[PDB]
Amino acid sequence: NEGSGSKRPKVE
Amino acid sequence: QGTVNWSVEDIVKGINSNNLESQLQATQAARKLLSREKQPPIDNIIRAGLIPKFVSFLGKTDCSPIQFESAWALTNIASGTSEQTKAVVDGGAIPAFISLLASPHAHISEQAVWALGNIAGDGSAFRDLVIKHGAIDPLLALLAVPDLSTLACGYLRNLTWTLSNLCRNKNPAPPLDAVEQILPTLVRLLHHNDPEVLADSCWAISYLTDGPNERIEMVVKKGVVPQLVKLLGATELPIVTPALRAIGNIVTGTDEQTQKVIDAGALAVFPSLLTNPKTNIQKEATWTMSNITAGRQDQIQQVVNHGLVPFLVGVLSKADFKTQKEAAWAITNYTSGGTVEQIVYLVHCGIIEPLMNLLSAKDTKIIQVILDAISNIFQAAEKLGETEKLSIMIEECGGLDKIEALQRHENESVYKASLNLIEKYFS
Repeated sequence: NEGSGSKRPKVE
Repeated sequence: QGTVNWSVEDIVKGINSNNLESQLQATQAARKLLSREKQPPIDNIIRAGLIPKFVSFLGKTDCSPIQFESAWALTNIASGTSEQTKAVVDGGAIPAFISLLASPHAHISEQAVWALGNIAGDGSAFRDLVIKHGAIDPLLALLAVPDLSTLACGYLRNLTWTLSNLCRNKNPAPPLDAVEQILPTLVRLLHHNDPEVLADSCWAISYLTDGPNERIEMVVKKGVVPQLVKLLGATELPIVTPALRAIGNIVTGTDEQTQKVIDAGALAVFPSLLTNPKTNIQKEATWTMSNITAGRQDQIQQVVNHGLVPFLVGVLSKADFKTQKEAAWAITNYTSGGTVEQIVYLVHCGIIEPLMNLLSAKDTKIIQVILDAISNIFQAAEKLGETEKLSIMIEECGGLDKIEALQRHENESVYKASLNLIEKYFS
């Protein structure tokens, strides 16, 4: 388990 | 589809037609560009002047699919470097996203929640700016249902993640009133049964418990501690890790705040955290133990009754180095605030040999800590005249050698304290 993304892209 | 692998100039060309459907085709093409695995041409899209255009498609209520594709494209641009997120913010995207929170289409409002996440996640400036434009009410309104289970769960995972970014980052921390406003909803998501919602809730609560004590107080007074402790129990490491981090923050506060966590049952989970096969959990559990050992005698006493001293001896004896460092601290703290009985007990559990072993690390700071660990213990052996018995064991297991050699070390505190000890107990 690990950090939460700061930012994410909705991916293909 | 006819919107796969277009060129930027094509996208520009369609976006500048004055034909709402061609605009839509080209926006969908941009979105698919921006969703591809290897290296989407964010900068070109930015340089082409696309952002103001996308942003103003957000406002076309009459044309929901273009709302959505522009949302998504802007999302993915905002997912880049700060510089790329500034471009999106600079196009006016924030109020326009806040308006889409009201969309009657769940897939669009979800994309706006998500975009605002990426913006707030850049940093406290953008976070505080999302807050100033009004985002929190309409976000919270999305979760105002009698039972969270009825919401799609992708949807709920998004809002939770976004909310938790409004809690995140630190110079400065998020505004008190925003925190008060969000908290009841955190408390509720923290009881929901989706693992991802739970991980993200705990992360929020950890972000809020990393500061001064009034901040911790705000969280403690909501009564989430019991629930944190239960999550600390969780089988999924992605939940345990943030739960453990929030427990850890909380015991950096006052004794009374630390006690809520003791009261809550926390110490029963430690045998297992301090022997966890994830190195990081073991480190943080040890760190947490060290702030519990810096509390009251009767708190040290609970660490004793729970049988945790052997687990510190354990961790001092074999764990990775940074975890041993934190263990050292747990020991030094225990030895400062402990009664004599307690410090005796720590010695009977076998603390001396692995403490000495560490004396030969290249880390200059661990050595200082170990040094008055010993010192404090010698201290307590004086109050029962036992310095002989003590000096012997230190002698017996290589203690004295490493110690004496310490004097020949470059430090203000190191050589002082080592020479001191030797002159005081080993002459």
